[PDB]
Amino acid sequence: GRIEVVNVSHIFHRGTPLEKKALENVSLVINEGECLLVAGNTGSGKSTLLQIVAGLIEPTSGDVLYDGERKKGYEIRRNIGIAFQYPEDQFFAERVFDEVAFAVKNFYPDRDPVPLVKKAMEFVGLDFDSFKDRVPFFLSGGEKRRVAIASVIVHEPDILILDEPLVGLDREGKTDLLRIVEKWKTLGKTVILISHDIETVINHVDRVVVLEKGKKVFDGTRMEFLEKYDPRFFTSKMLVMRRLVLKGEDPFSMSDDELLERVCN
Amino acid sequence: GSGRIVSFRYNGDYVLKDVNAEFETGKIYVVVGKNGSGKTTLLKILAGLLAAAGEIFLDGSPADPFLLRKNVGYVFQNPSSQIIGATVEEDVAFSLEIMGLDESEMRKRIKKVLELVGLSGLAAADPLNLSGGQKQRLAIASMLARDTRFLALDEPVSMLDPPSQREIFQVLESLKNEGKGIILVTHELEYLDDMDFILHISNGTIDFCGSWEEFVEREFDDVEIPFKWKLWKKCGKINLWEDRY
Ligand SMILES: Nc1ncnc2c1ncn2[C@@H]1O[C@H](COP(=O)(O)OP(=O)(O)O)[C@@H](O)[C@H]1O
Ligand SMILES: Nc1ncnc2c1ncn2[C@@H]1O[C@H](COP(=O)(O)OP(=O)(O)O)[C@@H](O)[C@H]1O
Repeated sequence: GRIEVVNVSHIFHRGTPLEKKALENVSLVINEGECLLVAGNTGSGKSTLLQIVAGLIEPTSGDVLYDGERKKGYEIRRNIGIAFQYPEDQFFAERVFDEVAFAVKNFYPDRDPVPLVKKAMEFVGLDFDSFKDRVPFFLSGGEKRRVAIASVIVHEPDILILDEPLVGLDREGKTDLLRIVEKWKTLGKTVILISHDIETVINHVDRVVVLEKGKKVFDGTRMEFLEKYDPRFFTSKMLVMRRLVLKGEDPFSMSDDELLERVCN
Repeated sequence: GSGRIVSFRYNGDYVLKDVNAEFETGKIYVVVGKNGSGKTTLLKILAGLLAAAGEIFLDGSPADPFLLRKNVGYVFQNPSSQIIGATVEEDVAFSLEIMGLDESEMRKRIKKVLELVGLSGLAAADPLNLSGGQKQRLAIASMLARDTRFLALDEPVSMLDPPSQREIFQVLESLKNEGKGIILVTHELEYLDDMDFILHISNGTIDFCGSWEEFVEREFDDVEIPFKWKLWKKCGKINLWEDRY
């Protein structure tokens, strides 16, 4: 339910000339029901960090505490669903059903997976009869992203990780997918988002952590982020939100049009 | 050199009907329109990867798909389905072998083109083991090396970090300043500061081609107006990406 990362670092291929320090001594806390944004450039270690938290990687150093205590891979993975940034790294099945039903047949092998898959697919807005037999390879990116999500929330985990789920989507498809996120956290479950699209994602999170070259260079709330973080490369919309914040207003939960009438007046 | 440049059905219905458009070197064109409106189809036609029915000119002369592939560089939406090579430098060198051959120049050229996209140092790498965003940089590199006058880019930087996105767009902004025609569809209009015309696709045709100013005033409801443009309308052209320093 609650996650604590304590000074973990990570090395790929120690000793050998292709040695890569992915992470360096990073620590943070994710409370239960928290909604966290993990930002930072490509190669900052975002994907690796959340893989370690999900129990797919054994950190070279440090530990991660789950409700206070260390655990092993298997225990972590039952309660932590992670959707990769490239959904073809998840796919292995020739039907959507088999792709989704996997975690059930791996964790709860006696449960009839049918009505489980049926509602996980429904949760993400995929008609069951329309999609259960479709070949994942030939889905649209938006459809692939939905299947990837349904296949990791199907075993009802308490934590959901989405590594860059809005890449290659429309303003439509992005909106409809954040709608799925809001649902998740209405069930009181925690969800971590890795994203570069801060101005769109920030209205849906509580805290913002920023990685850089393996190190955590920011941790704080979204209000703190706007007001404290280096705004040198904020988008135009982020600069307006920041303005409003510095005038003691609440730019979140406010339209783009409403944002604009309150500036440059 | 200078340069200047309809209907289409796949196999069932007509997706593009009565398309009137014009592109010149030295300008940047952005094609907008909702999903399945025809943007990708329209760009392939320009590239010569789709054969369309109608009248297409290249410097006055009629233009067959072929002649288009001669003069229009392309980047797919999915950069994987574009490259075949053992190494990174092999996928690039592919595009220049008609170019004289000549080698001391290729190795000097490929050098240049990898630098632009940020793949310098990975010349010997294996494309099958590159990341998605890396493949995109490679797709752009094998296209830039053909040295065409027109570049067609269908969402070329969708999986790059914001700084790399700006760096690519800025490369495109300097190619335009050197007599390239850039036709581009993108969701990352935030990071593109310089551009000439926006084309809106609706109902299987182009119902708009003008400035971003004219586009804002338009108020289309099928597409999003970039937040940056409304800010420009209200506050002025401030905070340009060149002036962040
Ligand atoms: N299996 C691996 N072997 C060698 N280097 C790796 C491996 N996995 C990741 N890396 C390196 O770790 C760094 C961080 O990558 P990643 O964790 O994907 O962060 P991000 O997703 O933010 O780019 C990158 O520079 C990458 O080259
Ligand atoms: N290979 C294909 N075969 C049949 N129809 C296609 C193919 N590719 C695209 N279409 C159709 O053409 C229309 C527009 O395609 P496209 O240019 O990809 O849309 P967009 O401009 O949104 O990318 C869509 O309605 C789609 O159904």
